[PDB]
Amino acid sequence: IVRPVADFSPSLWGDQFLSFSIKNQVAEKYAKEIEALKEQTRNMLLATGMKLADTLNLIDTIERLGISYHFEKEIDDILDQIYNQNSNCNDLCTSALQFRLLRQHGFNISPEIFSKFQDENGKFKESLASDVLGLLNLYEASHVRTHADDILEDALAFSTIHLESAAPHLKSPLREQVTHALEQCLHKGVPRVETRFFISSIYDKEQSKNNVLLRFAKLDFNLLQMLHKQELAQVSRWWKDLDFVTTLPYARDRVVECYFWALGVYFEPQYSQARVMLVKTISMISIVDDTFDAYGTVKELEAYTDAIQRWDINEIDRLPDYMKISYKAILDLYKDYEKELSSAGRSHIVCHAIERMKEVVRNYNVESTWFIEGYTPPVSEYLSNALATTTYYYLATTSYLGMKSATEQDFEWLSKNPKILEASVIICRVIDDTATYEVEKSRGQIATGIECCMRDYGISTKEAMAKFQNMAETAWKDINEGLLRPTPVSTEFLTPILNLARIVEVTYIHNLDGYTHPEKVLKPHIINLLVDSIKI
Ligand SMILES: O=S(=O)(O)C[C@@H](O)CN1CCOCC1
Ligand SMILES: [Mg+2]
Ligand SMILES: [Mg+2]
Repeated sequence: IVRPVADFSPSLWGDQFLSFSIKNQVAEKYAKEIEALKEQTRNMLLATGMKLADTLNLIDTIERLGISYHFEKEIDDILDQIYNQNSNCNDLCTSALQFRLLRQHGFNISPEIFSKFQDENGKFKESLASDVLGLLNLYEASHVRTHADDILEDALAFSTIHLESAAPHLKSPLREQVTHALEQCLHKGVPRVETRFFISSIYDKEQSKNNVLLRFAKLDFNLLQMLHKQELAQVSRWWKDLDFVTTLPYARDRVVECYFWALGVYFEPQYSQARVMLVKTISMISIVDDTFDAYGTVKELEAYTDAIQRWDINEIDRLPDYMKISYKAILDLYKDYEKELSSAGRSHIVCHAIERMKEVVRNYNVESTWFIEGYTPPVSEYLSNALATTTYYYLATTSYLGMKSATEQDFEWLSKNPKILEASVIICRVIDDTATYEVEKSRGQIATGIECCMRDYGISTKEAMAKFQNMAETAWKDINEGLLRPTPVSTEFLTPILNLARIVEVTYIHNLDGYTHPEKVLKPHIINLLVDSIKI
């Protein structure tokens, strides 16, 4: 058997993450000061007699600074009061911010708040084009709409054209904030990534910045970063002790990038165990993906797929040696998970992720069959297989394993493929298909998403790309609607699904596969989040 020649770029990180020794004196010093700053900030939030605009701006700043996870109760209380008081009497910047913050927190505020800013036709009043702060907040708000918000249909185009026009003449850091927002809106960004940018490039440079908030944000970011580096060290050692870099050299070596993905799903300290479990799964399924895509023969992949369905160490002998390596590692990893969850009495929940993994692998094998047979399915059939091969049903399920509050009912809800999950999966599918269409076409993949779309509807590549873009827009509206109260499960179990969608947007920004080629996009994020501390 002649295997195809390897082509993936090596890990660009070497061993620079393998050993991190926390400075406990510095960590304890940061924690002690943060306790004081946290209380000062709580008192700011609880201050009586604040105007609506000031209250919304304070909450917005605390959220962008990445320290709002300390104040979930306080912020919820305040937004709930604002939601139920229904003050519709403010300028564009306050109205748009009010709308965004409430919707992001699940409060279903009416989009009629924008009617006063529009003419008879429902188009935004062009007289608003000289209000830059209003336009910026309208821009950010436009990204949180649902299918019930067609009154905002014009908001993105309107805010964008006039922000672009205004930008070159704006003072700093407002200019940089506007320019950044046009590249990456807040709602669809990865939270730590946007937080790092906001602290260092914007708030640190604001003449009017609150010094207590800025110091709090910097110390908290850097303290959490120490935990993340410990986790990544622990994960780097685990990966090193598996040595797939040598024994499975056909596979993408990307455990740092996998860690960045897990960090995007949740960054908070209470999700430490969850992050570490999640990154191990992402790493391991990536090995399997490359095994199906770029090494295994038809016959091997069949045996591998069946072995995964039976999930039994007895089955290793049916596999070639190189497949024995990944197969044992997979079984062992899930045994690791079981032991890791044993003292909490949550071992039994591991079966949910295992069943999702089997699903991914069945559909990997279908994809391989289609490729060999030269089959181009209709779009409906394509999606019935290719949605699971995003791994996103699987990763969302995995994200719950380490979450201490996840119950059987939460897994049961997820198992039914709820709308918000389906939407996140679709976003991953269509954005990846758009970014990778050309290269996969070159590699002979006749069953690529765009190709299936072209043949099915009888339309150009351009038109198919556009249809896929529409599917993504529909899915984002479904995600936003999925966050609205009453939620079917606690919001805590929705945010990982939202964040998986965000990771798609961030990783394939500018229509490129950032996981396979991390140099352009992921490398700067990894450096900013996991290498460089924020200077104080
Ligand atoms: O080819 S897709 O299925 O469109 C995208 C997936 O390959 C992404 N991997 C990267 C690492 O996490 C698991 C999935
Ligand atoms: Mg693949
Ligand atoms: Mg692909």
